[PDB]
Amino acid sequence: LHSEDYLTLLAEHIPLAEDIKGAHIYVDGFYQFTPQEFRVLEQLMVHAEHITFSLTADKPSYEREPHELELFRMTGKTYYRLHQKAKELNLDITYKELSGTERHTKTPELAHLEAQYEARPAIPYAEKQEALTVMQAANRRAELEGIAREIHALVREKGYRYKDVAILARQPEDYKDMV
Amino acid sequence: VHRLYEKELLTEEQKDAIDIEEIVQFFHTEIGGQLIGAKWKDREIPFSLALPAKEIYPDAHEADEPLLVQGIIDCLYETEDGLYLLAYKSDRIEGKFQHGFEGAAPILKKRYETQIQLYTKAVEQIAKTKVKGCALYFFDGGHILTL
Amino acid sequence: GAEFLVGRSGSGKTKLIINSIQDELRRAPFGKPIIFLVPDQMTFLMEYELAKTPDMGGMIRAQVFSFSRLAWRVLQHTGGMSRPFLTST
Amino acid sequence: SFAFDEKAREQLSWTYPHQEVTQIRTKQSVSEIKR
Ligand SMILES: Nc1ncnc2c1ncn2[C@@H]1O[C@H](COP(=O)(O)OP(=O)(O)NP(=O)(O)O)[C@@H](O)[C@H]1O
Ligand SMILES: [Mg+2]
Repeated sequence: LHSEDYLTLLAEHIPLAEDIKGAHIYVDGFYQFTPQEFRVLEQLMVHAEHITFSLTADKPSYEREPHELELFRMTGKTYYRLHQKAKELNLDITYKELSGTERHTKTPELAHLEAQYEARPAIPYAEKQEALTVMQAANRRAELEGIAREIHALVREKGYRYKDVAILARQPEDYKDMV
Repeated sequence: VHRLYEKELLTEEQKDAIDIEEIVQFFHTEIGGQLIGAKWKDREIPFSLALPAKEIYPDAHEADEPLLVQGIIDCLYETEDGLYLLAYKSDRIEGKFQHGFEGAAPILKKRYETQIQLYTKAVEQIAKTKVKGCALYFFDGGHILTL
Repeated sequence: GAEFLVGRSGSGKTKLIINSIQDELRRAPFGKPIIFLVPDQMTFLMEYELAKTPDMGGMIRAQVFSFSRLAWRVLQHTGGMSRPFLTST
Repeated sequence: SFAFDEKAREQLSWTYPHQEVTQIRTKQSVSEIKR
């Protein structure tokens, strides 16, 4: 059994399985699906009782795919295809959009960054700087030790715990050993 | 079983090695009889349970996050009186104990006591329904130990 | 039926789903199966979060699945697990 | 008597409150708890 035949085999046994029939299904965290995953998704759309697709996008349209330069290109395309197949199988469809921002209600700068990310031309931010910091390091070693000091400050003085902090890299291999 | 072999749920190698009598025997017993004659029943029930770190480790704190403990419950059935838990063990009993099962029974209870207490804590916490009784069916000798 | 929950990053979609499932666990701990389908590198996180209810402190009716893990359970029920599988190597 | 004597003293004797739980694995096995 090829390791990629699981999703295929799953898709053709879902109608056969009884437990699926009355199930509620929530899918989230995905940006896009492989066709092989999509087959599973539509099969769930058929034999499950209900299914909710959570997608990160801004008023995506189910009529046409996004323009390539659109921020929400991936998710937008996903929405278009998912909605298309939902209408294809005559599902009763319910749409809910979350206009409000709940994550950055506490902090303004990041809400400004999230909202004005794509915007052209971008509107400047006139308030004080506190929570958004751009940092320049002499090297990667200094970058890491620096962030170490900042984390230590953040846990000693600002009542953060270590679990609240996250370090991301585009090319982790550049940093892991030194981290 | 050849409905199962055909659908490849069990490999034919696994199929060849099965005491069919041992399987059937459980259903003759009174607890198994309760299972078949049950208002409600469910099998292979997976679960996740949060437990404060203090319980497993001393010095831990409430602010400190709970540990996650997962497991699979073999069987759960609901009679008119209450909700009961059921587990099966392919343990070896008849072969090597001086008092046989009665030598095994205190020891077996010990061997799975912690596990059962965790399982019961799971159903008790999550479903918020106390479980009346728990049963351990052993294939070897067909014995059923009540906990 | 289908429900398209859509919003920008920071909309609160994931917590909305977490809470939905939690409430549905409250209403009926033995109700019909609830499947939380997330990317493989996101299965544990959600498992933790769902488990963090003072009300229930865990889940039973509702599981977190990857596509692979879901395939494992449904195939355990439906069959076809007998054959060995091959790693990429 | 330097300006930062006090603060430096505070930092060098500082220990993380939740130090003890920084190594504790979150996910645990039912079999492992017995262990
Ligand atoms: N009602 C709420 N009020 C305030 N903060 C909230 C609320 N719901 C969720 N949050 C917080 O918002 C943050 C992100 O929530 P989340 O559910 O991931 O939104 P999201 O739509 O999934 N964003 P993303 O996953 O990046 O597309 C977390 O830190 C939550 O604790
Ligand atoms: Mg999310």
